[PDB]
Amino acid sequence: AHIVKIYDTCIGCTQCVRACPLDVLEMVPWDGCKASQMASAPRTEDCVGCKRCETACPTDFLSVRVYLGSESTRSMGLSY
Amino acid sequence: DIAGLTPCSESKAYAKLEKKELKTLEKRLKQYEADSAPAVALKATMERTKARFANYAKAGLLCGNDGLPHLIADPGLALKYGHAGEVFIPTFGFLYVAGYIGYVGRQYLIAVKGEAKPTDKEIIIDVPLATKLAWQGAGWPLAAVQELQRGTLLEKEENITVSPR
Amino acid sequence: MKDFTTYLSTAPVIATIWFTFTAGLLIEINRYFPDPLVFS
Amino acid sequence: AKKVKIAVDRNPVETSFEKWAKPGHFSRTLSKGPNTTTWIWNLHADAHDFDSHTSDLEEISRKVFSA
Amino acid sequence: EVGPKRGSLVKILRPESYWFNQVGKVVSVDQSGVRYPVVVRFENQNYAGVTTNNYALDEVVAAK
Amino acid sequence: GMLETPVTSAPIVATYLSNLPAYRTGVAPVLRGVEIGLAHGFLLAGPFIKLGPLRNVPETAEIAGSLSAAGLVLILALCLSIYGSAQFQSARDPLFSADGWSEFAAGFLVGGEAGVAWAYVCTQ
Amino acid sequence: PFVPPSWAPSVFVPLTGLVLPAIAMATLFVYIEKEAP
Amino acid sequence: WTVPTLNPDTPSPIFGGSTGGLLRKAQTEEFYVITWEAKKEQIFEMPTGGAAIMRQGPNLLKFGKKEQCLALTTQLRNKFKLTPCFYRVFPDGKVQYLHPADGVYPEKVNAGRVGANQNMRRIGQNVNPIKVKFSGRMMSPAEI
Ligand code: CLA
Ligand code: CLA
Ligand code: CLA
Ligand code: SF4
Ligand code: SF4
Repeated sequence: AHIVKIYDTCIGCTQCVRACPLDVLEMVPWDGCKASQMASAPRTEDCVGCKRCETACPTDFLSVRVYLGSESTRSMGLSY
Repeated sequence: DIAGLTPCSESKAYAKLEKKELKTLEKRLKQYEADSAPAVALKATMERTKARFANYAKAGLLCGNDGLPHLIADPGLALKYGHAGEVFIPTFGFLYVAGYIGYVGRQYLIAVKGEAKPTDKEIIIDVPLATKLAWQGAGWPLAAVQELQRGTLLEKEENITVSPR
Repeated sequence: MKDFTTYLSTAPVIATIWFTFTAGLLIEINRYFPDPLVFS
Repeated sequence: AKKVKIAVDRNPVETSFEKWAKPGHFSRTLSKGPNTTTWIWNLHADAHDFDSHTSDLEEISRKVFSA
Repeated sequence: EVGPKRGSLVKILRPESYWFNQVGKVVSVDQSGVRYPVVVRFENQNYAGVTTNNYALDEVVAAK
Repeated sequence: GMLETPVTSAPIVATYLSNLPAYRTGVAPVLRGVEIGLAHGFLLAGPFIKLGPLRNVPETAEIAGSLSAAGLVLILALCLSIYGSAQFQSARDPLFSADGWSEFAAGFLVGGEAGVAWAYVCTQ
Repeated sequence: PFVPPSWAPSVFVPLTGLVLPAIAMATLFVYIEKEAP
Repeated sequence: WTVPTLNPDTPSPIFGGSTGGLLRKAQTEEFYVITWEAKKEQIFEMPTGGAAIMRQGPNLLKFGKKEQCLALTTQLRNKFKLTPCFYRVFPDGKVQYLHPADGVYPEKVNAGRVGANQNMRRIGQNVNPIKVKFSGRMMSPAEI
């Protein structure tokens, strides 16, 4: 399973959640930004490591980071 | 002479080389007419070949056992034995032109940084400004040194972005 | 005509003229001073 | 039974050097001008990709015919 | 009443920022006590094409 | 579902496969091993004899080729055995089990070598 | 005393080139495929 | 909102079939089922290749991996404006429901969700790799 971390520079644009092609991320309430919402990664066991979320994050440096880790059938994206 | 070399004017191999090149040209000549277009061109080549070998010998170059000119790069050996024109003098000839080109480009780049849209002044050149800076670059060594002494040549370390370390 | 002269000021057009000029100067120098090897 | 006939439009475009002085005019993305050197390569890469400049088939066909 | 004035120029001090040691224009400063209220705009885009970013009060200093 | 096709789904093809030793259930794995081994073993001798390095020798060609076919059957028998060890470590057919495959590999060796020997007898 | 027999290559070359590799590959293939208890 | 229950007898779209469908994995490890309601019969594109006609009313499809189900979900939602949901089905007969986990699509913030894998710091405030060395396994400074 890969590791996905959300850092406190998130502005709650939701672009990472929309970009993710496996519904790994979601938005949750927060008080640390104007949007009052923060990205969350509750389902990292389904993450494949495409890093589409990082491509979509506007903040600099990124507020969502993916660290490729142990491989499995789900993370290796196999249908066989 | 220097490093065992000998003047090309006194080199046996150097003289033999000239005959070989002229002999090759002469062989092709005798298959044409006296004043045909090919014959005139070949004769012109032979004249340049003879002139070239006279000029290199007259220049006082050094030839090796190969009978080909060799150049001296040490400034001390060059000025000692009058070989300054091979490498030493051309060294300062190139740097003047190289600094000229670089200094002119740097002046233009600074000039447009003040404009509203510097990027559009780089793809689309401001020719009137470029020509103005092109002529003023002849004195770049003087202008370049004065910038160095006044401390405006280099940026401050605090105004340059660097990666985490 | 202002726009046309602006087109001639674009980078590819300037480079073509500049290198055409620069190359021509070098070619002409070697035409009148053939085989330069030493300043002399 | 649409008849086969000659069909044209008169003076569709104006002949001017204005756009010769505005690189990238054909594309919305590149029309804003360069900020990085990547813009320069994108200009030449997409110059003849008519199908991506406009979604109008008629405009695409007319460019192909004259090209 | 918190942070630099709108439209003023500030120098960025975040080492992990693309614009570290570079000058940008302040667009707005949030007064809601958020973590990174200061918004700065830059004339040169970063590797992702972005030209704006949010910074904390202590990560930005006035030009010079 | 899967793309239907006469090759994948035809009556004549299905019946032919169902009669092959591999798919003929109800037969002891050892017996299926012998039946499969004999067929492959008999064929395996052909190419070695005709195209081997000693093919042009009058009488040594038959012996050398068949002896090499016997060797290849021995190597194949090892491949069958270790495959069963790796695959079956912990279903309808007895063959696909640790006990069944071990018998299957043993039968293949006995049948295969018999087929190679039987092929040699045909020549001489 | 040291000199090996003149037939040593005939035995050792096939042994180390065809036999031991076969056992080594079989040993390694079984080992990697083996499942933990 | 309550967790929907899958109906295995739901009709499936009109599709001839292809070679890009389920493999032996579906029979041994798991597969995925996506269901949705269709306002009218329409042609859509199968993520496995080809075109299929969705019947009016409920529709059901089976796919080999999760990404295929969520790829079809994006098509149906964005273009045809439908609202699909899919499950994970195991060979033992168990059915697991997901997307939407709580009934609301993750793009929209919803109360009751608990933040996960959230670090209350920036990327630049992680410790150096030397400080997480010999921790029993390869560990990034972001993990701690
Ligand atoms: C790139 C490095 C380099 C090297 C390896 C040499 C090597 C040499 N140089 Mg040259 N030289 C160089 C750069 C170099 N030079 C530069 C940049 C300049 C200034 C433009 C000179 C100016 C120069 C002069 C004026 C003379 C030499 C001479 C020499 C020779 C002996 C002395 C010497 O320099 O010893 C090794 C070199 C170095 C340690 C580097 C510095 C050398 C200084 C600049 C010159 C030393 C001259 C020396 C005191 C002369 C004493 C008399 C000599 C007959 C023994 C030797 C072949 C002498 C010569 O012609 O000998 C036949 C000589 O008269 N050089
Ligand atoms: C594919 C390429 C190829 C081919 C066709 C051959 C062919 C041959 N090689 Mg050469 N060789 C090759 C590549 C090849 N070699 C390479 C790359 C090397 C370097 C490593 C060598 C090194 C080499 C050596 C050192 C020697 C040969 C020798 C031979 C001969 C005997 C081989 C043998 O015993 O096969 C045995 C064959 C089989 C066990 C079966 C072959 C495959 C069968 C026919 C498939 C049939 C399938 C069937 C049609 C399917 C039916 C399906 C249906 C029932 C549904 C033969 C002429 C030997 C010789 O003496 O040559 C004169 C020899 O000493 N080769
Ligand atoms: C060091 C490794 C090695 C060795 C010792 C050999 C040895 C041999 N190879 Mg080569 N080969 C090798 C590596 C090796 N190979 C590799 C790596 C490749 C792939 C690149 C090949 C590919 C290759 C081909 C394609 C061919 C050979 C063939 C041969 C034979 C050539 C001489 C001959 O006329 O035999 C004649 C052979 C005999 C008279 C019979 C010898 C004994 C047989 C093969 C086995 C007997 C087993 C026995 C009955 C029961 C098990 C006993 C055991 C448990 C002790 C010989 C058996 C040729 C051949 O004839 O192969 C069969 C041939 O066509 N080899
Ligand atoms: S991680 Fe990036 S893309 Fe996702 S909500 Fe935060 S700022 Fe937006
Ligand atoms: S790496 Fe890919 S699968 Fe993982 S969270 Fe990012 S976008 Fe989703």
